[PDB]
Amino acid sequence: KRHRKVLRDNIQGITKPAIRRLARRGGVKRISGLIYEETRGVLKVFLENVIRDAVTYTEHAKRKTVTAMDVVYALKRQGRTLYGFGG
Amino acid sequence: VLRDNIQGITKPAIRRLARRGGVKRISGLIYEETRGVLKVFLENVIRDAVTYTEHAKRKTVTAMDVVYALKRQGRTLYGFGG
Amino acid sequence: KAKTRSSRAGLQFPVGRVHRLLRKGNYSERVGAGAPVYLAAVLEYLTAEILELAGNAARDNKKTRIIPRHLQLAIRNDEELNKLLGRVTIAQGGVLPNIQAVLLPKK
Amino acid sequence: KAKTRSSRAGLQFPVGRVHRLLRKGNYSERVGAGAPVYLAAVLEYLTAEILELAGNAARDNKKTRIIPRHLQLAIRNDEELNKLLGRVTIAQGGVLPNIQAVLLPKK
Amino acid sequence: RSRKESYSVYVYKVLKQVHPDTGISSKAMGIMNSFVNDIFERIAGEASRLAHYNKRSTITSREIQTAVRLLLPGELAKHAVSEGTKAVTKYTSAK
Amino acid sequence: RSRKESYSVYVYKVLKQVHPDTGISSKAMGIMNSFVNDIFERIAGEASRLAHYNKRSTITSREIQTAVRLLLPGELAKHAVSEGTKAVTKYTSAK
Amino acid sequence: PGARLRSGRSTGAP
Amino acid sequence: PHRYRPGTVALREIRRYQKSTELLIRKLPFQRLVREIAQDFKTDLRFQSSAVMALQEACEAYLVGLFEDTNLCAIHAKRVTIMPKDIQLARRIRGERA
Amino acid sequence: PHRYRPGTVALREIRRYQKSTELLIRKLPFQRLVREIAQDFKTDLRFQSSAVMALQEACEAYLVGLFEDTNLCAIHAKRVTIMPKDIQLARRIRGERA
DNA sequence: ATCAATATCCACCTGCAGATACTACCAAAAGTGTATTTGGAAACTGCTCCATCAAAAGGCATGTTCAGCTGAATCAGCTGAACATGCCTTTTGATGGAGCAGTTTCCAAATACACTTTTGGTAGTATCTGCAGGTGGATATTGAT
DNA sequence: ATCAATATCCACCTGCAGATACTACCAAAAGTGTATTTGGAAACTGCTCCATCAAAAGGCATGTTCAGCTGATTCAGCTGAACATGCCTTTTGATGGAGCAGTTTCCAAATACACTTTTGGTAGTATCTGCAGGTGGATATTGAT
Ligand SMILES: O=C(O)c1ccc(P(c2ccccc2)c2ccccc2)cc1
Ligand SMILES: [Au+]
Ligand SMILES: [Mg+2]
Repeated sequence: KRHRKVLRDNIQGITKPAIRRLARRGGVKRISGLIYEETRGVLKVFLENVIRDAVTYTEHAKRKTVTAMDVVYALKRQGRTLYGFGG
Repeated sequence: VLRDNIQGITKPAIRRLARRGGVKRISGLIYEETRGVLKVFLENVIRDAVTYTEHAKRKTVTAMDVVYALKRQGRTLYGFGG
Repeated sequence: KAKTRSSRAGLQFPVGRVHRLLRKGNYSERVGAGAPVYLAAVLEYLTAEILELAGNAARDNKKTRIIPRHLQLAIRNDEELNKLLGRVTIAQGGVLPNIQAVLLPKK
Repeated sequence: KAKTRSSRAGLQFPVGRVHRLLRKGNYSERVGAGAPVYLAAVLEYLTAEILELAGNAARDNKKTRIIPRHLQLAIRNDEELNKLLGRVTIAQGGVLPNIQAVLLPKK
Repeated sequence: RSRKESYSVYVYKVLKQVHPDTGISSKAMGIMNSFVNDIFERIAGEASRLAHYNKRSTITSREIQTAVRLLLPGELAKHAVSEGTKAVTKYTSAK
Repeated sequence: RSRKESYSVYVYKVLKQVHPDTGISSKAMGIMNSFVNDIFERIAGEASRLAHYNKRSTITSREIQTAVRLLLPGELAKHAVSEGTKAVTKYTSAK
Repeated sequence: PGARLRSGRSTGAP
Repeated sequence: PHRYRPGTVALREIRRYQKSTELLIRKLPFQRLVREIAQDFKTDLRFQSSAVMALQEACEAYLVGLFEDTNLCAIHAKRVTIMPKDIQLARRIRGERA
Repeated sequence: PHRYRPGTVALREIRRYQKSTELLIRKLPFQRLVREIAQDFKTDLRFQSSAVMALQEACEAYLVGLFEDTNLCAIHAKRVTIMPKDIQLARRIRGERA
């Protein structure tokens, strides 16, 4: 077949400018240079937790495809209830 | 020599709570601020408890009324049933 | 002479549907005749409250079509809807304009 | 002729009671044969874990009777039990000895 | 093409009652849908528990009503209780 | 004068397996009761949701196991899943 | 063969 | 004439109260405060003994937690004295208001 | 040549991003990061495109919320610059950590 | 307080993307209107345990003295903002390929249900004892000198 | 340093509150035997997800420059910690009855069934239209001087 291209270091696609923008929406005026790496770490932890729960629902359903509903159920469990994607 | 029930929560008692919380030094404004927070906490829990009482057509607030109220206010308590 | 329980009760919200969802959701063994009517009415009340305020946010922003931003402005500017929905995220809602005073310039 | 579902499953926790509490609980219309076995085993495991570590805490205070203080010490001193019970108050548990370093006297 | 059902039809009626010249995007409708399912579950859930807490096997308007007093804040509860007490009393005395 | 059920008898047995010389206070036993009832509700709760999400009328070992994976941290989940599979094994192998 | 804890202690034997 | 320096008894109280589990508010003042607040919701109300104890347990655990978070906010600002703004910031980030 | 003083463009950006609702992380990078983390839990996973958008909407709303709390922590320490210790204190008080 | 660089506002002006609004249309669900089941409000009463109230007991209100903390003022080093410049990667919008969700039909296990047989678990009770006080005397800690 | 005041620590003691242990009674778990419901196994869709690629805005990286923020230093004044007493409030221990909860009784209310009718979904079609994105040109804000 083709087998997937290897995925490494994708956390670095969360660029300094993208984090500045998120900080601005959150009302931040000045940013220490150390904030970018600290934000990537906090983001990885948050995604790993939500994906681990979403994939657990995917596997329980005996599916290979993660649905919007799997993510929505994982976010609800995590107390980060999301409107706009069903349920 | 009569005073509010809230002031029954005295400086030395609030000072003991802080101490179990690992506080070394306390501004004098803390005592009134703490009484404020305490009132709100008890308001919010006693409201929900009493709503449980009324639903059960009772005139006595049970431990269960309180435990059920604490649970839904996200302060689950262990050791009084449920 | 088929009347919907909605029309009997004077509600836009479907009492039928709500009775069923209470049935299939395993909330209790049995569901009273009152329950669905009361619930459909509360849900209808709340959606009317939100659409009133979001309607106003649409009109304020010189718009005819309510978008998620208008629902976010409506909910976040209302003390009670904000508390009811304090642990909810509205996709494409954004945030309220709010700058901490110390961050503004000059003396 | 009668053997408890517990004695078959190798458990101290009551498989029969758990089965009934699942029925009278409106969790689902029906209940697989295993579900109450598993559930009762999980609850027995977690009970053993906590009574293990609480026993240790009891012994460490030169004590042979577990009290709430011993339960609080066991739970809050274990990363995993502490997370599982993060939003829970053990009545009469007090807190862990913890003084922030900057509050210690200079010499 | 499996019939997947929503509260759209009823949300749009209520939109037209309160703001007769106003539209709603499908996203906004998506949110209004999430909002109805969410408050439904929260109220049904409180009611479920409330009944179990009182060794009852029936959810009546009385369990819904208490659930609304527990879930909604002050004024929304007041008004919500009115519309539900009304809608019932009417539904009863419309037979 | 009516029967007030608890898990006390079972907590006391598991205590004797784990710490044979060790006793337990009335208040400590009340906390252990609260504990079992709480984890009971959390796990049944997730199982109920799992079944409802998958349009199933039935909570099996599989819904309990997924519920445990969602609710227990790391090593607690691992060990709990293994105690649960083991007890279902032993019970299926019992004439 | 009873209940195995994380510490590596068991629950007796039969 | 021997006098302990500021903070030396404070530390001793910290060590003492973190070691114990006794309720730290007097029972009767608390009971009175419960009954007052409750009166505003339903009158002629009775309370089980255990109901009031449940409330005091929950309420003291809550305040002790809040003082810990408050202490971190004070220490954050390079102080060792807790102030209203420290309680207020702890409540804000916990999502108890604002 | 004429320069804005430090902070003038930062305030311009706060006003602009607080007015808008667009996702602020690039779509493709964020999708790769989702696929990487998911792949490390389970190989041979696919995603509904709406799953990834749901994750992205949930991640941005979380980080925005966290930066508001972090900013309150910097301002409580009498700074205007957020530092790691502000995020850490926010997360500790949110009970996202011990 | 003057001036110029540059951001911001607002009113026009498009072309769709996405909204609204027909259908016809049908399939599932809601409704109807007896046949059957039963849960819960009703009424009664007993016996807990809650409110009250009067001696026993330490905890708290108080005012004074000053240790040391908070916050103000100042300053220099250097971090982080702004911005210009160069160009890599994301966005966008196709096309083709298939993996896999999602349906719909037989059922042989699997679990519910109705009834009977059995006993584990509860509530009185009835003993047993872990440990919270208390005392004595050694040593450690703190703060004066 | 020394010197003393007070706090803390460990051994031993012992009364009884609060455990563990024991018994008979019955609610609720298990046993058996039909009565229903389900959740794969097979076998097909079309949906929609992966992939790959081409062309071009659009945002990213990096290096330079200096404004001004952070945090170190110093210091004065005020604000909390400590402490010595007695009185006032709480804690303790001993009675009347409110009301919880035990329980049985019967009907108003909810289920079960199987009809008939209607709503709400969707697919398809067209049919409309709000507004995003663009472009000038008039107006506001900022920062040098
Ligand atoms: O999650 C916590 O429990 C937590 C506690 C304290 C702090 P602040 C902190 C600052 C000074 C003394 C003590 C703590 C901090 C963290 C990193 C570097 C510098 C200061 C942060 C987090
Ligand atoms: Au900090
Ligand atoms: Mg990998």
